[PDB]
This record gives sequence, structure tokens and C-alpha cells, in this order.
Amino acid sequence: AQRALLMQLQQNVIWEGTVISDERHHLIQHFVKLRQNPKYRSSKQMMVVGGRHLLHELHKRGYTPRHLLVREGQQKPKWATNTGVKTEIIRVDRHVADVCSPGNDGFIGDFDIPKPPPKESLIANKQRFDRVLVLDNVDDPGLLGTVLRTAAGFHYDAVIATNHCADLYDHRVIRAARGAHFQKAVPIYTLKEEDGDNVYGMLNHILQRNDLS
Amino acid sequence: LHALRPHGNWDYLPLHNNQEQQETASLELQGMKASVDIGPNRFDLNEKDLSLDEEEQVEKARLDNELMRWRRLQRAQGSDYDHWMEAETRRIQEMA
Amino acid sequence: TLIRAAVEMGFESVLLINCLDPFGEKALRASEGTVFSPQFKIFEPGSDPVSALNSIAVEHNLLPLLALPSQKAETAFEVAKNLHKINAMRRSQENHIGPLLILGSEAKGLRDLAGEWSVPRKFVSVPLPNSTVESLNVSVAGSILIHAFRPAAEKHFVELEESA
Amino acid sequence: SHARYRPLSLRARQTLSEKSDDLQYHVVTQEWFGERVDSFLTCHYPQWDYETIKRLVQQGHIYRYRKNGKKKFTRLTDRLEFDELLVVPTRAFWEKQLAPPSGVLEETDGPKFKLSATAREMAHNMVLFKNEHVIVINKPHGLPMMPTDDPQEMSIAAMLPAWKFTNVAKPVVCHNLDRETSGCVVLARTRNAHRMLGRMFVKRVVPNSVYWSFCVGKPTVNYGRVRMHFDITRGNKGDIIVARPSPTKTSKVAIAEFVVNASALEFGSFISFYPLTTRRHQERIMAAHALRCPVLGDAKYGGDAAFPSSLSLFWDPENKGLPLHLHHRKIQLPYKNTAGEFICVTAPLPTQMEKTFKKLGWPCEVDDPLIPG
Amino acid sequence: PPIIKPPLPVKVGTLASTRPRSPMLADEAEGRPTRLAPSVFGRHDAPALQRAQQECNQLISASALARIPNTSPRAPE
Amino acid sequence: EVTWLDGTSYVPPVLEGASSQDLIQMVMEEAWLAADRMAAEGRVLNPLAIDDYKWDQLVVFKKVRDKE
Ligand SMILES: [Mg+2]
Repeated sequence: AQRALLMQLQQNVIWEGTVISDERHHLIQHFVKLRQNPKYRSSKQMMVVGGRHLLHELHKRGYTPRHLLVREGQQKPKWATNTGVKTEIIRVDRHVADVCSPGNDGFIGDFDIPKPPPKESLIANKQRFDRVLVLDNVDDPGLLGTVLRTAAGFHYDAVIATNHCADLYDHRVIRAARGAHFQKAVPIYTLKEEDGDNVYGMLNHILQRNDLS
Repeated sequence: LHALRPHGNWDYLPLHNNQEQQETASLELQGMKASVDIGPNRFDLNEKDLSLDEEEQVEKARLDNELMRWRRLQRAQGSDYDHWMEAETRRIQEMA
Repeated sequence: TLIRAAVEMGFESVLLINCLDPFGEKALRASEGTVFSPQFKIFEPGSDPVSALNSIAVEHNLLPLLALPSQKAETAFEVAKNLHKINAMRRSQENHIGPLLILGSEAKGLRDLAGEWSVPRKFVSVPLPNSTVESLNVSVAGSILIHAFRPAAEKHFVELEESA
Repeated sequence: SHARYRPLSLRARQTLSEKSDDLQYHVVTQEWFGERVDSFLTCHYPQWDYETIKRLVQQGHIYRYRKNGKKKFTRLTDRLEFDELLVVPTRAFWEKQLAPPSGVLEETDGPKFKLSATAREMAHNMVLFKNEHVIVINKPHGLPMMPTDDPQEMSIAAMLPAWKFTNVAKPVVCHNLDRETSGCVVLARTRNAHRMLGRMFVKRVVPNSVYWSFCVGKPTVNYGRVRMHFDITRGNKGDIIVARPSPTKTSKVAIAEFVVNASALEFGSFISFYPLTTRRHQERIMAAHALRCPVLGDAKYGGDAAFPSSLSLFWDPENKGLPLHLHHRKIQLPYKNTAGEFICVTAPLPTQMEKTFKKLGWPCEVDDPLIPG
Repeated sequence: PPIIKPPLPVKVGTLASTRPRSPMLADEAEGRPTRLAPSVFGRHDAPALQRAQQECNQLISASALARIPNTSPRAPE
Repeated sequence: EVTWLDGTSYVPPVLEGASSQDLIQMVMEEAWLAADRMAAEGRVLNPLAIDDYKWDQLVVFKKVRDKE
């Protein structure tokens, strides 16, 4: 009994030499709560990203997660093993990785949510906005992620999400966007009427200020 | 989005390649980019331009006095004979 | 989604090489019966893609355009304008030439066909100025290519030529 | 391991030093006339540490010969003399059956372990008292102090690199504790501090440690002095401990002073031990056999009476996984605070022992006036 | 393997090495010779020691080292 | 030379050791005094409110509050 309790203790205290096998682990519970609960996700300011190639691109850009879950049978990333990174690496089994994320490529990064752009630019911008995208009441996250991806590709001056939108830090939108949240070219702002900010007031101010149709 | 993408009107600006090439670019076209259109042109905007209130000024003076007394107290804290001899021989090697 | 875009913008037939399932249920969900439509004809070549494409191209007098990540020609709008201008010149002379679209996944497999394409060939891409993102979704790129080389857009391009 | 060291008396060490030939006889020319021995050695051997030179000179491995036929031993403060020799052992001198001091050789740390942020937070939580000389931590229950047979099992001896907040090297544990003991563990920061504090943990007459325990049953006397002689012998799978009342040439004595704080209807009792020796499972075996009342949870010594039907009301006798009620409550230190009283640090009881004391109505956090400070 | 180690110039010390063990010891380090002291590398007899001396061109006895200086007898031009 | 809405001429003296911030403080103190004079004489003055300069200043305010 003492050996079993000490093994479970080390599992909770993942100190090198053990892999995770139970979904009741604190880190797996943190991952699944960050994936499901949007309020807890916004309170923790973290997100879950899947894909070794996407994680490598984020590292190239300069973004690295504080936690990485690698599936057994796959090697460790060079960008995760180099000395400049502070990313902890944890071995994960197949079914617990599926419980963590519904789609497991073998690499799951617990990234820090990039700070949303300050609305002060949209309020009082020096340069004139050429074209601004306004997404209104999108239901499924796939379409939202794809339109974020194509907006980042076409380099729109600003993107706004008005009055209804899937949480931009959700796994599906993250997959369908592939770095649109981490990039800093196209600023995106989620204006939720229930939060106090007037979407139509903001839009009419932008119009009357930048002479937009 | 592909229709109303940014700079998508450049295909319609020039009605013909000959008419487009007839125009000659000048350094004025480069110079006009440095001027912000909506806002007025200003020289510098740094942290020193931030005006302070009376409470902020009093707090800053208090922090400066605290820093002064902290330097004074560290002159005696680091005066432990080991570190004091260390700094003394370092100054000697600097001047020599 | 690609089949639906093609048939909604007015495409007649489609070719599938190395496709997973032309009638899988998860594909029919996104297609919304557009593959079942009678005016939309699907085809399948047997391990002979180059001989399947070059023959039909040289027979039906069609211009192929490949959506490659190469930077040969990135202005799909100007490429479509040139194609519609050639079509309008043929119409004024009076046959018409139709657009072939090539949407692929692997650059190696696309070069394997580009190195053996017949005359004339053009590599068309999308105007993406951001170096951060690699490329758009293949479905979005195909939809943009169809919107460019739509057989109904020839009338609007003739209107553009008249207005210019 | 090309040289296997052997025990050596002073006579044998002198005989080997005389017989050896791996020596270096430095003359003292006019340039080194009157220089101190320590300055001479620190100027001649840049690779030898000052503490190493001190140990060599004060032990006598580096002596001087004044041409008088006999060798002369000096301290560090002694001045040299013209025309005389200074004898220094070489590298090959320590390759015989003569054990060298610690500093003269090079000790390789080898492989190091990489700790996670969660483990570092757990260590910072375990830290109780921090000082520029000593660090006191609260070791949890069921944790191995030293790496056991299984190399994949965690231990405290490998958590050392996470405790050096500013030191150049990891702290060193002063005394080891049993796996089941849930007490406080002391670490020394300075290599000299470890040597200075190692004297406290030898057999003594006045106690400076407190062990809170909950035994099954009430002993005869409320306060007493337990003493028994242990014999440890190697066996097939483990060790055999033989306890005797009478001394023996091979026996090692074990002494403690026990005080019964409270009694729970003569079926359970709370007691405080103050040991005077350091023996394996000392207080546990004392409470098991001498007091004739085993501590609740000592399955290895009297497992049947460990989990009693009496206390079965509170805990399930079929699980047999409750933490052993063995807590190093209070331990003194030679260091004084600003008030002048010696610093005696106290470790809080684990949550399971707190639950037991709450179910029994006894206060969980009480000061121990027997050991002052 | 030389039998007699001749004097060698002292090694340049780092900061911590040239730092004395005490600020009062910081004064003894003022006068120090720039050369180490010669030595022997074993226990040998008188003929072996004399042969090592004549081979390495170095004397062992400090008395003789001081009494016999290597001086050019000629007068300076 | 500084001329206000009324037309009064004021000259901030410039001496050695006087900094640009010193001159700014002098000019702004005299400007507050002149504005008090206008309001007492009866001249109406545009009041201070939130402007694009105030937003550009909150930019560096956010910068310094994120710094420390
Ligand atoms: Mg003894």
C-alpha cells in the first residue's frame, strides 16, 4: 500500500521516471477543464493547441508553452529540448491523451493566451483603417476558425466579433485558424454586448472617424 | 472576403497597363508615407510626457528618499568585512 | 465543400485523384447532395493521371491552372481577367476555352505533374501578403479559384472591359 | 577503485609514510626564506584548496625536515627556515593502502537529476526554517530519505538541488530518517556547517529531539527511561535486530526518555520520546517491546497489535494503510535568535495525525516545555 | 622523468586565488618571489642525487645554491 | 513669446540650468493664470476633455503599468 501511494504521489509529482496513465491526474484535469469550460479558460488565460507542426511554427514565431504532452512512441522536439526553451515535457498514454483532447496528434501544448490587442487603437487610431471585418453570430467553431485564418491571410486591418461567437481560444477554432490568434498582424477584438461595450456605438465611431462605408 | 480584401482595388485603379506605366514615381511618393493622415504629426511621445498629480509627486519623492536611505543602509550591510575587503581590493585593482 | 462550391458556381464535371471517398457520408454531409445532382458528373482515372488530364485538355481545348504554392503568378484576378479577355476576343472573332482547376495537397506530387504538363501551363496562387501563415485552407483556396474562373464571371469581366 | 583502503593505526601510518617513495622534497632557498607554510603551499599548488592544505598540514601528511634526522610537524601559522626541506605527498602516494583526506582527491558529481516546477513548489512548501547556515524542512509521511533499492523510486536525497536558493552547491542532509517517519529534517548549507553540526547527532546525555507517537495501550508508568542493547545481523532478505537487556561486546546501546502525555481509556495513549542515541527503528522497537504497547501503524513490528479492535471505531482495520504515528515534533539548534534563547524548530503534524487527534479530542498543536529554547 | 624539478616561474592567479584568506593576510602577499622552489621527485642516495644534480644543472642544497652564483667573471665593457 | 486668446503677451525668462520641463511648467502655470483671468473677465473657454492626445498618453500609461 505504501509503494502504491508513493507511486501515485510521484505521478501527481511527475518528477522524472514516470508516465501518466490515469485521467484523474491533476494535469489532465486541468487540460480537460481548460478545453471545456470557457469561463475557466478565460480565468486561467491559457489554451490547448494540438499539432507538432503548429507548435514548431509557434516556437519559430517566439511562442512556447509551459507544458507539453508527448505521446509514447514519439520523439522529443528539438525546439523543446534546446536550452533556450523552458517547456516542461510529460509523457502521456493514448486513451488519456484522447480524454485530454478529442484529437491527439501526439503533441499537446498548454500555451499562454496572447494578450488581446488594446481597443484604444480602434477608439483613436492614428493611421486610417482601410478595411475592417465584422463577424456576427457564427455558431460552429470551424467556420469561425477558417474565417479568422483567411482574414489573417488577406491581412485585414481589424477583425471584430459581435454579440455572438464561439470562444476564440477553443480547440476547434484554434485548429481551424492555425496561428491566427498568436499572430500580431491582424488585431481581433471580441466585443460582447453583455460585457458593457456597445458594438454599434464602436462601429459607428469607427465609421465616422475613418470615413468608411 | 476575397472580393473585398484589402488593396483589392489595385486591379481596377489602373484601367490599362500603358496608362499605369505612363505615371512616373518620385521620392514624394516615398515621403508621403511618413505622414500620418488622420492624426497630427508630432515629434516625440515618451514616458516623460506623462504629467504627474500632487499625490504622484509626493509618492515619487517618498520613493526617492526611500531609495536614498536604502543605499545608505546597504553601504553598511555590504560593509561585512568579507564583502568590504572584496570591494576594496576591486577598487585597488581598478585604480592600479 | 469543394464539390458544392463548384456546382453552385456552375461547374459541369469533376476529377478525383488520390481521393479518400467520393461518397463517404461525412463528405455527403458537406456536399448536400451536390454530388447526387445530375448536371454534376464525377470521374475517376485509373492510376493514369497525366494521360487522363493531357488528353482531355488537348481535346476539349481547355487552359489548365494549378493552385501551387510557387510564386510564378500570384494574381489570380489578373489571370482570370486574361482568360476572360481571350474568351471575349474569341467571341468577337466568331472556339471558347474553358478553365481547368488543379487543387492539390503535396508539392512533390504536384511537381510530378507540373513537370509533365502540356502547353500551355500556368501556376496560379492567391494574394497572401502575410509571411506568418503558410496558406489558406484548401477548400477556401479552391472556392476562390472557382469564383475567379467561374463561367458566369465572363459576363462581368466583359462589363469591366466596357467600363474601363 | 585501483586502491583499496584499509584500517591503519598511527604506528602503521607512520611506518607507511616512512616506507613510501612518492614524496616531493621542496628546498627553501633564499627567496622563500621566512614564508609561512600555508602561503608557501598555496603559492606552489594552485589546484589544491585552502581547506585541503589546512587538513593536510594539521594532520601531518605535509611535514618538514630540518636536517636533524627527525621530521618536524608544523601548523599553518609557522614560518619556514633556510636549508630545510618540506615533504609533500604526490598523486601516486595515495594509491597504496593508505586512505587520503577528502579534499586531496577529486570527487565527480556525475549525473544530475532535473526537477519539475511542481516538485520545486512542494520542496518550498516543505521548507520550514531558512537560515544562512541551516535549513529545516518537514519531511512528509512514507517518503524515502535515501535512494532505496528501486532506482526509479523518488527520494529526498535527490531533491537537494531545488533547495539551494543562493548557495553555489546543494545543501547536505545532516541526519537521515526512516521512510515512515513524518518529522523534520535538517540540512546544512555550508560544507563547514555540516561538519560543525555533525557533533550534535552523536550519542549524548541531554536530549534535544522530540518524537510524538500514538501507541496502542497505556504503559505502566507515565514517565520513564527506556534502555536496550541492539544487535543488527545481515540476513537473506533484510536485517535481524536482537534486543537484550544486558550488554554485549557487539551490542549497541539505545536510550530514550518517554513521557505519557495522555491516555485514551487505556486502549490508546499519546507519548513523547526524547532519545539519547541513534539506532535503526530505535523508538519504534522501544515502544513495541519495552513499553509493551506498539505505536498505531507499526505493521513491521507487531502488526497484529498495530491496528487494534479498540481503535477500530475510527479507522478500518482491514485497510492497514494509516500513517505510522511517528513525528519528529521539536528539534533544537545551537543557533540563537535575537532574544538569546536557542532556536527550537517545530514541525506540524500530518493531516492524518491531526484527524486522529481531533477524533480523540486531544489538541493537535501544543508546545513541548521539556525541551526549552 | 626528471629526478630534480628545477625552479619555475609562478603561475598567474585568478581573482579568488590572489585574494588572501584574511584582510590581515593581505599584507604578507606584498613580498613574494616570482619563482617556485626546486625539489626532488623521490628518495635517493647521495650518488643518485649528485648525478641528478649534474644532469639537470641544478643544485639541491640551498647553502651551495647561495654560495655559488652563476656570475660572468669578465668586467663590463 | 506667448499670446493668449485675449492677446496678452507673456515672456518666460530662460536662464542657465533651466530645463525644457521647467519651461513647460512655467508656461502651463502662466496659462492657467491667464485662463482664470479670461474666465473672470467673462470670456468663454473650451473645457478640457478626452482627446486623441489623451488616448496616445494612455498608450504609454499602459506601457509603464505593464512594465512596473
Ligand atoms: Mg561511544
